[PDB]
Amino acid sequence: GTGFNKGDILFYHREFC
Amino acid sequence: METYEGIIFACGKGGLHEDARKILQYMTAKDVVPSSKAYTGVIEAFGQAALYEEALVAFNTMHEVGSNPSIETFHSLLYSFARGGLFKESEVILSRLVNSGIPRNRDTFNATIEAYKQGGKFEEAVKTYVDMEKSRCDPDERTLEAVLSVYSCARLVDECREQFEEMKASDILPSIMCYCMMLSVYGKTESWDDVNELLEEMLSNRVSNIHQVIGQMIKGNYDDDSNWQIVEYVLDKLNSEGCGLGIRFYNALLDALWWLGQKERAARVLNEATKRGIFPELFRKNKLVWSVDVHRMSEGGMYTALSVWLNDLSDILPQLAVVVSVRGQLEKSSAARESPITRAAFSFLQDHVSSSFSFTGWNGGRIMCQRSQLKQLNIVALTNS
Repeated sequence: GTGFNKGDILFYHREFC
Repeated sequence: METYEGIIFACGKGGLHEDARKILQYMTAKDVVPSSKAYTGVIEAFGQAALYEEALVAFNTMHEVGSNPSIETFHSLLYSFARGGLFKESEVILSRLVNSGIPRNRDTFNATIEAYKQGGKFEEAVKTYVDMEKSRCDPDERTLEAVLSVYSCARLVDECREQFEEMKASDILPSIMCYCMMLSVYGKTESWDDVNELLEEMLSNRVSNIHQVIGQMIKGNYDDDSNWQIVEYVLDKLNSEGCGLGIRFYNALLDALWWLGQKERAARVLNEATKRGIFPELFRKNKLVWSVDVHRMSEGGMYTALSVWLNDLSDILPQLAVVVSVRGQLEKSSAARESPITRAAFSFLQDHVSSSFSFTGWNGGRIMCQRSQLKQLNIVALTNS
């Protein structure tokens, strides 16, 4: 039954502007 | 740790960006997390050679490794941005400081002063001076030197000599600066009597040796092969406090020499400064671009550099000969079009090599000359008064 078959870049690097 | 910081600080003081970069890569290759002081040192090293993008990249990497910025990092950032006239970056960093809550010392105020001075914003410079006096703290010699330079640049003789007589009353042994741009401003209006009356006291200079040597050589008494050696040793001795002081010393000397009729002497001073290490961005020679950078120079320093750049062009072909009048955020705007640096360079080129050096249709702070206009091109007469 139901038991069958076992059931960070890009940051701190932005454009300064 | 100590060795890395010492080497990096020495390179930053001496303007050795390449050595600091090599040390940074070598020490990062050994799984060593850099400290804030070493990062500040490499950032200020990059700013000496006007490599703003590398300094900004290092500053951005500073936060990535967890190294928070310090007061020295901000001081280096403002000084580097002020040397180049990038006042937009100056106010951006000022806003960063104001939102970070760190108090502003004399360094921030005077860095802003010369940032607006190099950018030509005299009115904002004096406004920031009056704001500096409004709040607190006592200006040092650097602040009054910067205001004397900005007064001399903006055709203000009277305030210049007022500040001169006010500052020399403190018994402070007035430096090479004051004398240099005083000769410059007196040569602006052909004040030969004032120039001579300053030189009479200048020549003796019983106290110091540097003033005596420079005062002797400006008049032409040290132009001989044996008599230029004293100037060369004094220049070598002066090349120990750092490129930050060297650039200012050469700027003042070049302005004085150009504005006193000593064009050949100014050219030779610029030539000996180039081999020293000061103004490393001055000249670029390759098959593509033949460039001269003047955004960190004064009006006098620009004219001497342009004079020797034009002469070298006529000797010889690059696809383009360009003049970097304004470098920074101002390029992508019409503000750099009106800037004193840009208009001065354009007028100099217009009256010297006719209508050949045109503007750029894409950049607001560059003077352009295609190879075709180079094909149809001693141009500037360098003489001693």
